[PDB]
Amino acid sequence: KDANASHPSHSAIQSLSFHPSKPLLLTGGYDKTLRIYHIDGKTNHLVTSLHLVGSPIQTCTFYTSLSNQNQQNIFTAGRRRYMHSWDLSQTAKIEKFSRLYGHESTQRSFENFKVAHLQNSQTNSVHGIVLLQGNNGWINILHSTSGLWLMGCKIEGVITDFCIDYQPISRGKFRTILIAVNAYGEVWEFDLNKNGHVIRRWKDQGGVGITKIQVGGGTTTTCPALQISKIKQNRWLAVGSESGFVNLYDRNNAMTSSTPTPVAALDQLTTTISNLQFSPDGQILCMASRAVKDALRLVHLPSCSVFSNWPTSGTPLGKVTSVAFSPSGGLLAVGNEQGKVRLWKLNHY
Amino acid sequence: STARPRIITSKAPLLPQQTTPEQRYWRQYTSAQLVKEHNSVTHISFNPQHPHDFAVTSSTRVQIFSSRTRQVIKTFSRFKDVVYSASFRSDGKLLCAGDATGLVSVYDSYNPRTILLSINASTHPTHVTKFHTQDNKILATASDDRVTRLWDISNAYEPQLELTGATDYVRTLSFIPAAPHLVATGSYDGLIRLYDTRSSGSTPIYSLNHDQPVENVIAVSPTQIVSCGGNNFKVWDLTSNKKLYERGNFNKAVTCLDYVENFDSPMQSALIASSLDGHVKVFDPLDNFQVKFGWKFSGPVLSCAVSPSTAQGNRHLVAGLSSGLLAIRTKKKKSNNFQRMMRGSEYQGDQEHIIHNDKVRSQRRMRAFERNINQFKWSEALDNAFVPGMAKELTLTVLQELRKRGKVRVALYGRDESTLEPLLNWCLKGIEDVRSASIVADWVAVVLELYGNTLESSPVLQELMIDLKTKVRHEIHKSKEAQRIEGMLQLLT
Amino acid sequence: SPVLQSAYDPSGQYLCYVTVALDKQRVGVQPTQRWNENFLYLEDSKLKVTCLKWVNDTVAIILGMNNGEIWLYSVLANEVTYKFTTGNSYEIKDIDLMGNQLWCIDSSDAFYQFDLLQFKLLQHFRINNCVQLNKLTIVPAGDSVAQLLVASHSISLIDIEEKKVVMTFPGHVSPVSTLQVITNEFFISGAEGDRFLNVYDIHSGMTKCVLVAESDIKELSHSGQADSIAVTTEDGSLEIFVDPLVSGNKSKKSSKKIQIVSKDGRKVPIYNAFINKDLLNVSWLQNATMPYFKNLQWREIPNEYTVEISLNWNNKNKSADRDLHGKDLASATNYVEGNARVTSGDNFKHVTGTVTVILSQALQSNDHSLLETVLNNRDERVIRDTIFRLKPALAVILLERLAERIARQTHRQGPLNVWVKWCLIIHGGYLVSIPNLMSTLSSLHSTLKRRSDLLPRLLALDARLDCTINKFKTL
Amino acid sequence: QYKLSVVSGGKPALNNLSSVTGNKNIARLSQDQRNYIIPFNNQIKVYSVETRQCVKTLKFANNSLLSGIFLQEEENNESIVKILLGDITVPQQAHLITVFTNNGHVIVLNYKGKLVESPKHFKISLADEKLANVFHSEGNYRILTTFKDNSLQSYRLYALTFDDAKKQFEVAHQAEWHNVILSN
Amino acid sequence: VLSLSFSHDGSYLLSGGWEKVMSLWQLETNSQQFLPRLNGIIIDCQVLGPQGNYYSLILQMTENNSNSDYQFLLLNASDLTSKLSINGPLPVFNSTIKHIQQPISAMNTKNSNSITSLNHSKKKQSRKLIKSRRQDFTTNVEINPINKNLYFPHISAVQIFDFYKNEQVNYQYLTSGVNNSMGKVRFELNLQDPIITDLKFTKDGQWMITYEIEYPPNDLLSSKDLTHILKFWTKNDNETNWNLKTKVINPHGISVPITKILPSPRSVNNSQGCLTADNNGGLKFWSFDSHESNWCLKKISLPNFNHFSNSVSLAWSQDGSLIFHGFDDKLQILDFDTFKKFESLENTKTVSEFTLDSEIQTVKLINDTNLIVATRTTLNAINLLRGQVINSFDLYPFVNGVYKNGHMDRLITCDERTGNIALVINQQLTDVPTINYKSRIIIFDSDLSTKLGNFTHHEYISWIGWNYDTDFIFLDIESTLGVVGTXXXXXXXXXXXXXXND
RNA sequence: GAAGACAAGUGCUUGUCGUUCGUUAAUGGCCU
Repeated sequence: KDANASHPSHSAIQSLSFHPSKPLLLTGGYDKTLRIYHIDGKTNHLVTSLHLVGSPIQTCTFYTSLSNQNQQNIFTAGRRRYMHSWDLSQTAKIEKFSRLYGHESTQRSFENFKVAHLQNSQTNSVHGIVLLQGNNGWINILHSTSGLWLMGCKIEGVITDFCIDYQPISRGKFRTILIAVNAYGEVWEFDLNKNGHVIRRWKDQGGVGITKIQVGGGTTTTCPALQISKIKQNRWLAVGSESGFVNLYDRNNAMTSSTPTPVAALDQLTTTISNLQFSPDGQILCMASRAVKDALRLVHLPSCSVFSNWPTSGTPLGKVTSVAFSPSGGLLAVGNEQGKVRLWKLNHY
Repeated sequence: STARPRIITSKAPLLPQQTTPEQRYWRQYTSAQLVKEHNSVTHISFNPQHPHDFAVTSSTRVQIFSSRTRQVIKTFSRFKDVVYSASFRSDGKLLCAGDATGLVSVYDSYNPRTILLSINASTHPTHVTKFHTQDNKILATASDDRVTRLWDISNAYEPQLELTGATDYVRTLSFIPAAPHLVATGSYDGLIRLYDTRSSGSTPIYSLNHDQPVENVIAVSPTQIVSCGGNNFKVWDLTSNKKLYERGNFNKAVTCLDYVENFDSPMQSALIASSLDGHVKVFDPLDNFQVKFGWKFSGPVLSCAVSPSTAQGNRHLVAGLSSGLLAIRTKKKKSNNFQRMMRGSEYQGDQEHIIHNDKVRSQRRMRAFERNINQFKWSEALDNAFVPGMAKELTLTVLQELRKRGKVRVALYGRDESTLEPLLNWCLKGIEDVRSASIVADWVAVVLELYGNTLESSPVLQELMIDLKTKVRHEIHKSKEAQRIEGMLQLLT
Repeated sequence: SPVLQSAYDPSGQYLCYVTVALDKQRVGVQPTQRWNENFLYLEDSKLKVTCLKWVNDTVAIILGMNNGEIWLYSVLANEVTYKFTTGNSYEIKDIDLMGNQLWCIDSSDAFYQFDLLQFKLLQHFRINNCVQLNKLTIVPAGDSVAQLLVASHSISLIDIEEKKVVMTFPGHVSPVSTLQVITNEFFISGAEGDRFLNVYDIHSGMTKCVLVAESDIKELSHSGQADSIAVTTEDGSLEIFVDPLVSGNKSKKSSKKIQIVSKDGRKVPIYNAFINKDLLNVSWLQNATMPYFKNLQWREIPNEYTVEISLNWNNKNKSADRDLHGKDLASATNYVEGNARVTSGDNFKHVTGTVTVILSQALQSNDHSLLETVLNNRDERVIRDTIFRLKPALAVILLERLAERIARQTHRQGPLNVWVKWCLIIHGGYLVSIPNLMSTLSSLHSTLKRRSDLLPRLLALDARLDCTINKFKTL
Repeated sequence: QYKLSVVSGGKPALNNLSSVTGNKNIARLSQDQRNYIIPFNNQIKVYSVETRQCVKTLKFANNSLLSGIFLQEEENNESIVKILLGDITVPQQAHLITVFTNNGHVIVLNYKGKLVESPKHFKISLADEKLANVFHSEGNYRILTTFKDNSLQSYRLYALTFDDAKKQFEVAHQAEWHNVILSN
Repeated sequence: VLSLSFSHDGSYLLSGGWEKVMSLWQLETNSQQFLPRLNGIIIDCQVLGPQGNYYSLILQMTENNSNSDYQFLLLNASDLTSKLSINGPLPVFNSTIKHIQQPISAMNTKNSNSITSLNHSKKKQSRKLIKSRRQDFTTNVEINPINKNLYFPHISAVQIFDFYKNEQVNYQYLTSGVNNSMGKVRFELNLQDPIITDLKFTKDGQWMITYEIEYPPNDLLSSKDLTHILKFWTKNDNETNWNLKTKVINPHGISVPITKILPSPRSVNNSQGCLTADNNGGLKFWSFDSHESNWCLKKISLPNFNHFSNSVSLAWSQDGSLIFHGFDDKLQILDFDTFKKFESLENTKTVSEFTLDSEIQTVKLINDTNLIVATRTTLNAINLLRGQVINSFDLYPFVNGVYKNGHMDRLITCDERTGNIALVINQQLTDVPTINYKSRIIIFDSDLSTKLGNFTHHEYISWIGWNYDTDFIFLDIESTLGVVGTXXXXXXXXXXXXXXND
């Protein structure tokens, strides 16, 4: 049963994200609303429903801090200079990060952002950060509870997307890694634990008009960790395109040659890739296009075989704009443009 | 943290006769066009229902102007001799016209070719033909025959009632809103008659004396009528049977009057009156009929009327002169798939649980001087004060808020001779006012202890300094002689 | 509904509730008397809670299962202490408990007997001629647990010892939802999806009365000694009964009825209300899965009563640091003048070829284009004579129309200043006779005062000009 | 008939008798960052951080031990030097406040609850010189005071231990400096 | 630069200065981000959150030259909103009270101290409490008569405070100053803001009136005069901000102080009027018109005297009949209907002109009957029915020159239901007087028939009014306020705390 | 006014003083 049937939505669903420990879904789009749906098999009712005024909401993420496991902030932003941060009872606690402590001149908008953990390594204290995008190559890093501008990370070219590896070093210690993407297809590897230096560069084989990268097989921003020992290095890397091409990289072998051959070039879609998310176990690769209706395709891993039975023709999707997996139960939530978040269950899990 | 306060502009203690808020509404009427007619225009009345048209009498002609185009829509011309008054009914469909041959010829408006009903009234010339405000089928005309006849236009061949007793020349009658039976009828001898048409009617109930010949009579409230007669005009209270007010604030004899109520204005109820001087003054019954605003037209004004409250368009104040002129013044008044991908913008948070708005209101755009003082560019803020396209108020508000905030010298240390000449060319104008001369006294004296040494090298400043010597000594001579009266004035106190 | 299965402890201070959480049923206990983040997560996706029961020395609840075994949950730590495992694997449809003995229903119709003390299956046990069974409750004869009641659309009174069905009761068309022993004679049967409760008699084997709710009956509770029966209705309402066992007497309608309608106007569903003697407890779901409660005293309460709750349906957000608009609550508020009137204390109020008659004419009426035709005259012999043949009452009104033109036009007090003096010269004797000169000549006195205060400042500027001017001319 | 009393408090009692320290703030946020604790000149206030209001005041007029120390009228000399959050006595028992005075006195207080009118007082020995600053590491305590034999004040560094007895505190002389202008 | 503080990381540096701005230096790229204005200068910056969560900081409020006025401010690091600001109630005394030394800036002003001028002031400031007895340290305070908030005219502002909740509810600026437009820096610190000197309410409580004086900059041609600006303000009961309707530039002409103000009671014009007495002794009757939304002068009374009495006080008769006016050594009784002397056909020597022994400090009336007058030397009590004094009290030993003139008025108020309280102050010394004072509250009724109660406070007392809850309120040097007035249960306990490597 | 201390200049002179006794001007500016 649907995720929006108990309370429907108006604008095209833009971003979904489940809760890493709780049962929740966060639907929000251009409707200037946040809606939180508790999820069952039978009924999916509103927990609450926040309406911001004046800010379309293009990406939404829950964020449970790695230290406290009691903060549970909700970071949401759009095509504005600011970024609201709703905390988790009639009165809501909503902070807004209006100001960049260095410079507003690079980034004029916060329309794409990902929220990652980070370790200090002078102190063994873990806080979150907010990763942004910017003018031409700038990825800015705001401290997730203070709004302090930490570190600026430029790349050559034009950024289209980025994603965040995690490398565990020992027990209690790990370093996080940026993976920025030039539009032409050059992958940068910044590391955020020490101050931002390149680790390595490698061009994707081919890949001219590239939209999105997301890594997977371990802890990502969609299927994150709970304690520091849960943080695991990822294993699959997928690179979108504007011509359907997804390129899968085995992260064990591709970190050697620094111009690596991808494993299999997935080309089953016919349009611009817009959502690449993995299963939390790292066995399934969604790939979706916001251009043509009914365009979600699942890719099995490691066999790189697209599943053939689902989705059928009569599987109601719409123009898929926002895909999300559960962390725990194996559920699958797929947005649309109509507003209806239609929910599935991978019956293996 | 606090928001930045806007710099508050200097407001002097108020010189007398400020722009009162009723003088802001009645001065909106501009773009006065003057239409020549062939003879004196006698009565002007507006269509009540959709008020976009008003009839205007003339010599043998009733014209119909429009609201928005302000030109003649239709023209009634089938009359034999001069037609005096053209009212509309309260329905708005069907208008009257009383002639000099004594016939009132009532027919539908917007149709000048069908004289629907030609009431042969008295053989004396009928001046005033009006419709009843309450009952829409009873007409009442007057005549030069000194009898007013209430015509029921089911029967255009007999007057329903002959209403009489008048001594001399009834040339106005008007009905009263609370009573459909009661009729105010004004003779020319004085002596406003009040009739009950459900009675015998040949005698009045009670009369109202107007010591001079009363020319126009208009009911204003359900309890009050207004005698517009001779030099003054007087109001009257019916249940009191006694006058309440009198305003003899005119010069020559009145001609017309008009009352309108509950319209888009700071003044609720308006009472305008013609004075046969071109002089239409506007009065109000809420404020004890005090004078509020006045126009002056070229020749003497006979007929004047205003668009009603239900106008919902550009208003009109139409006044008609004796010399053939109408004078009108007015208060004027992508793709589909792209819109389906972004349709949330018009939602405005209706059925969600919590509404939260952080967005601060866009304030007024900060001026070029205020932007400089906020960013401490003081020497440039003073140079930004003397722009020719800038009000004389704001330049004073610079110099107070540059004197109050910093000292005046810091904006002045770097000034060369060429940057100094826009200052004094304002200061030569600045001391002549009383509103700035206590402040420009500071700004001149700080120059002279600063730049008197340069002033020997610059003969161009010296001519401004000799001109400043004269005008200040002139402003002595004002301030001396105006002091001389105040010491003199205390004898008479 | 989100709450699948809910049940109160005896004496009504807690309830367990069982809800789904991402295809894994969780159970959780809240308090009701005046949260609890702790929960028991069921590990498998497939095993589901089927019947639920408390225990009156840790406070434990008992979980009947889909699995074939009975979980036993202590509430203090989220741990399941021991498992009562039927060797066969069918779902357990009903669970029951009094004292050390436990009793449950296999979906293959098999009775079972467990000890809480001894932790042991007493008897695998089936009986004839009851082919489907889904609700079992034991009679409270005393310490003697014997002759227990089981039902599915028809009730059988069945002994333990002779292990046969003694009394056979007529029942419903639906399977029975609620089956509870009120008194040692009387007990309730209630069906699924029916508006009809029965009150039967154990010894007689008859129906005494029936009870009728206005919609379908979902959950049942009853007071101590058969005084009050509070029926949770599927529409969401508590149709209660007052003295149902006392003497049209065949069917008894509901005495008092309880709804909950929120403050915005929505109807809130009620599930599983508890009643004790003279104290009623409501529950409802405030958020999607959080239950809130309310104790209320119900014999005070009228026959129909809607508990009204403030829900933040359209509540605009009040940040405590934030003002009602825009700024902070600790920010200073600025001096904003705006539309102030600015007045001085000097501004008083509320305390022979001549041009005479034309000037006198434009003062009777107020006329401004006609005054300015007069004031172009500048010969002082005209200025002397025109004021002289003027009514003295008109001269006072003339001075007011002077100072208005003097104030609003600065250069104008050059030529007009002679035309103010002779007004004061000729009509000075009349001007003593008016009682309030300061009131009437206020605008005159205000304009002449503001010129008077510039006298020390302008004479100060004279010297500092003539410092320089006497200097730079010579050298 | 008539009575006099004291209703509203005054200053927030900043550390200006030091006038040497550039970190003058005495107030501390709690462990659970829900409430904020300021010693006024007349009382000690606990403001809730979310609801922005006072959730409890601790007047010195109520307790005899508080009024014997701070509400003394002949000497207004003693003042709150620094609040510490935890129990100095017992490891991690909650809702306790330990308060260090200007002259060697220690008061143990209770926010979030009714004030027990018998605090665990511990007058610090060797406080000839007046107490100026106290601070703590994890279970290790030091003391800064103002000592004097130029008109400048020399600072002496000490240390604290507990449970030799209850009232006793071993004071160790960690360091000393001869005269100080800005200790920070 | 007043205080610096690193974060817990060490990559950010807070600042603090006479400029009223917290600047957050990045040490990596040397940019900065800063809150512009924070209600006075900032003494000590402090970051408190272990994650870098809260900025907490101390404020001086340098507008007061007579008192350290500390506002503890705390912020969220994220939004930089003022969250849970805490501030004691802030009076303004007549002089620098007690040992308070203004913070250090670059150049010595009357708002700050230099380095070289630091110790030369502190040595001098002790002598003003040793050489002189002239020190008063008095505070003008007015009580809101419908909301019982306690407004303090902190200079060019009002701290709206209430003592029941013990909390500041507002801080409104009341003058076109230079206040939030700019933090004053070292040459600009000589420019002091305009000073609210009088602040009264009408008995309605819907109107608040404001008298202030704007000052010129020094070294200008017009640095000699002083604009006396009067302001008449409104608010509803619902709103806590005030709104201005009539600003008045220069009552009684230019450069004339209007130092004493009494509002009108409900009897005369529903308490919508105020009176202003000059140093010359002129009386104007400002009041509120109805058809206009604004104030005018209904009645004036302007004498021109050869001398200037800077000590005036006046009292109103509760019927609305007549106005008591006090000039130096001399009372006046004015018929309100004429603004002239009370001319009597009786000629029973009930003269409007009285002749007192010393300059009047207060004029107070208990009822229509009594009238209590404090001169510079003495206190007297004169009935209205017979014009003969009842009780004499020589306040000459307690008050010789202890007060600048006029400031006695704020100490002595009259509860209209019970009676009077005067407020007598001693300094006490052993063996040069000490810094410590001692104030005694004495209760009076029916033009000082009896002493109802002598209350001896151990510190100083600077102001008394009587709250309309039949009680007197007083300040103190330490800004304190005082009132002179008449199995399952064990299963419940364990679930209370429990719910809330390999 | 004095003492104290320090610096410069060539024992002396000038200068300063986070001291005491006594009298009443570092290119440095206000967020989003």
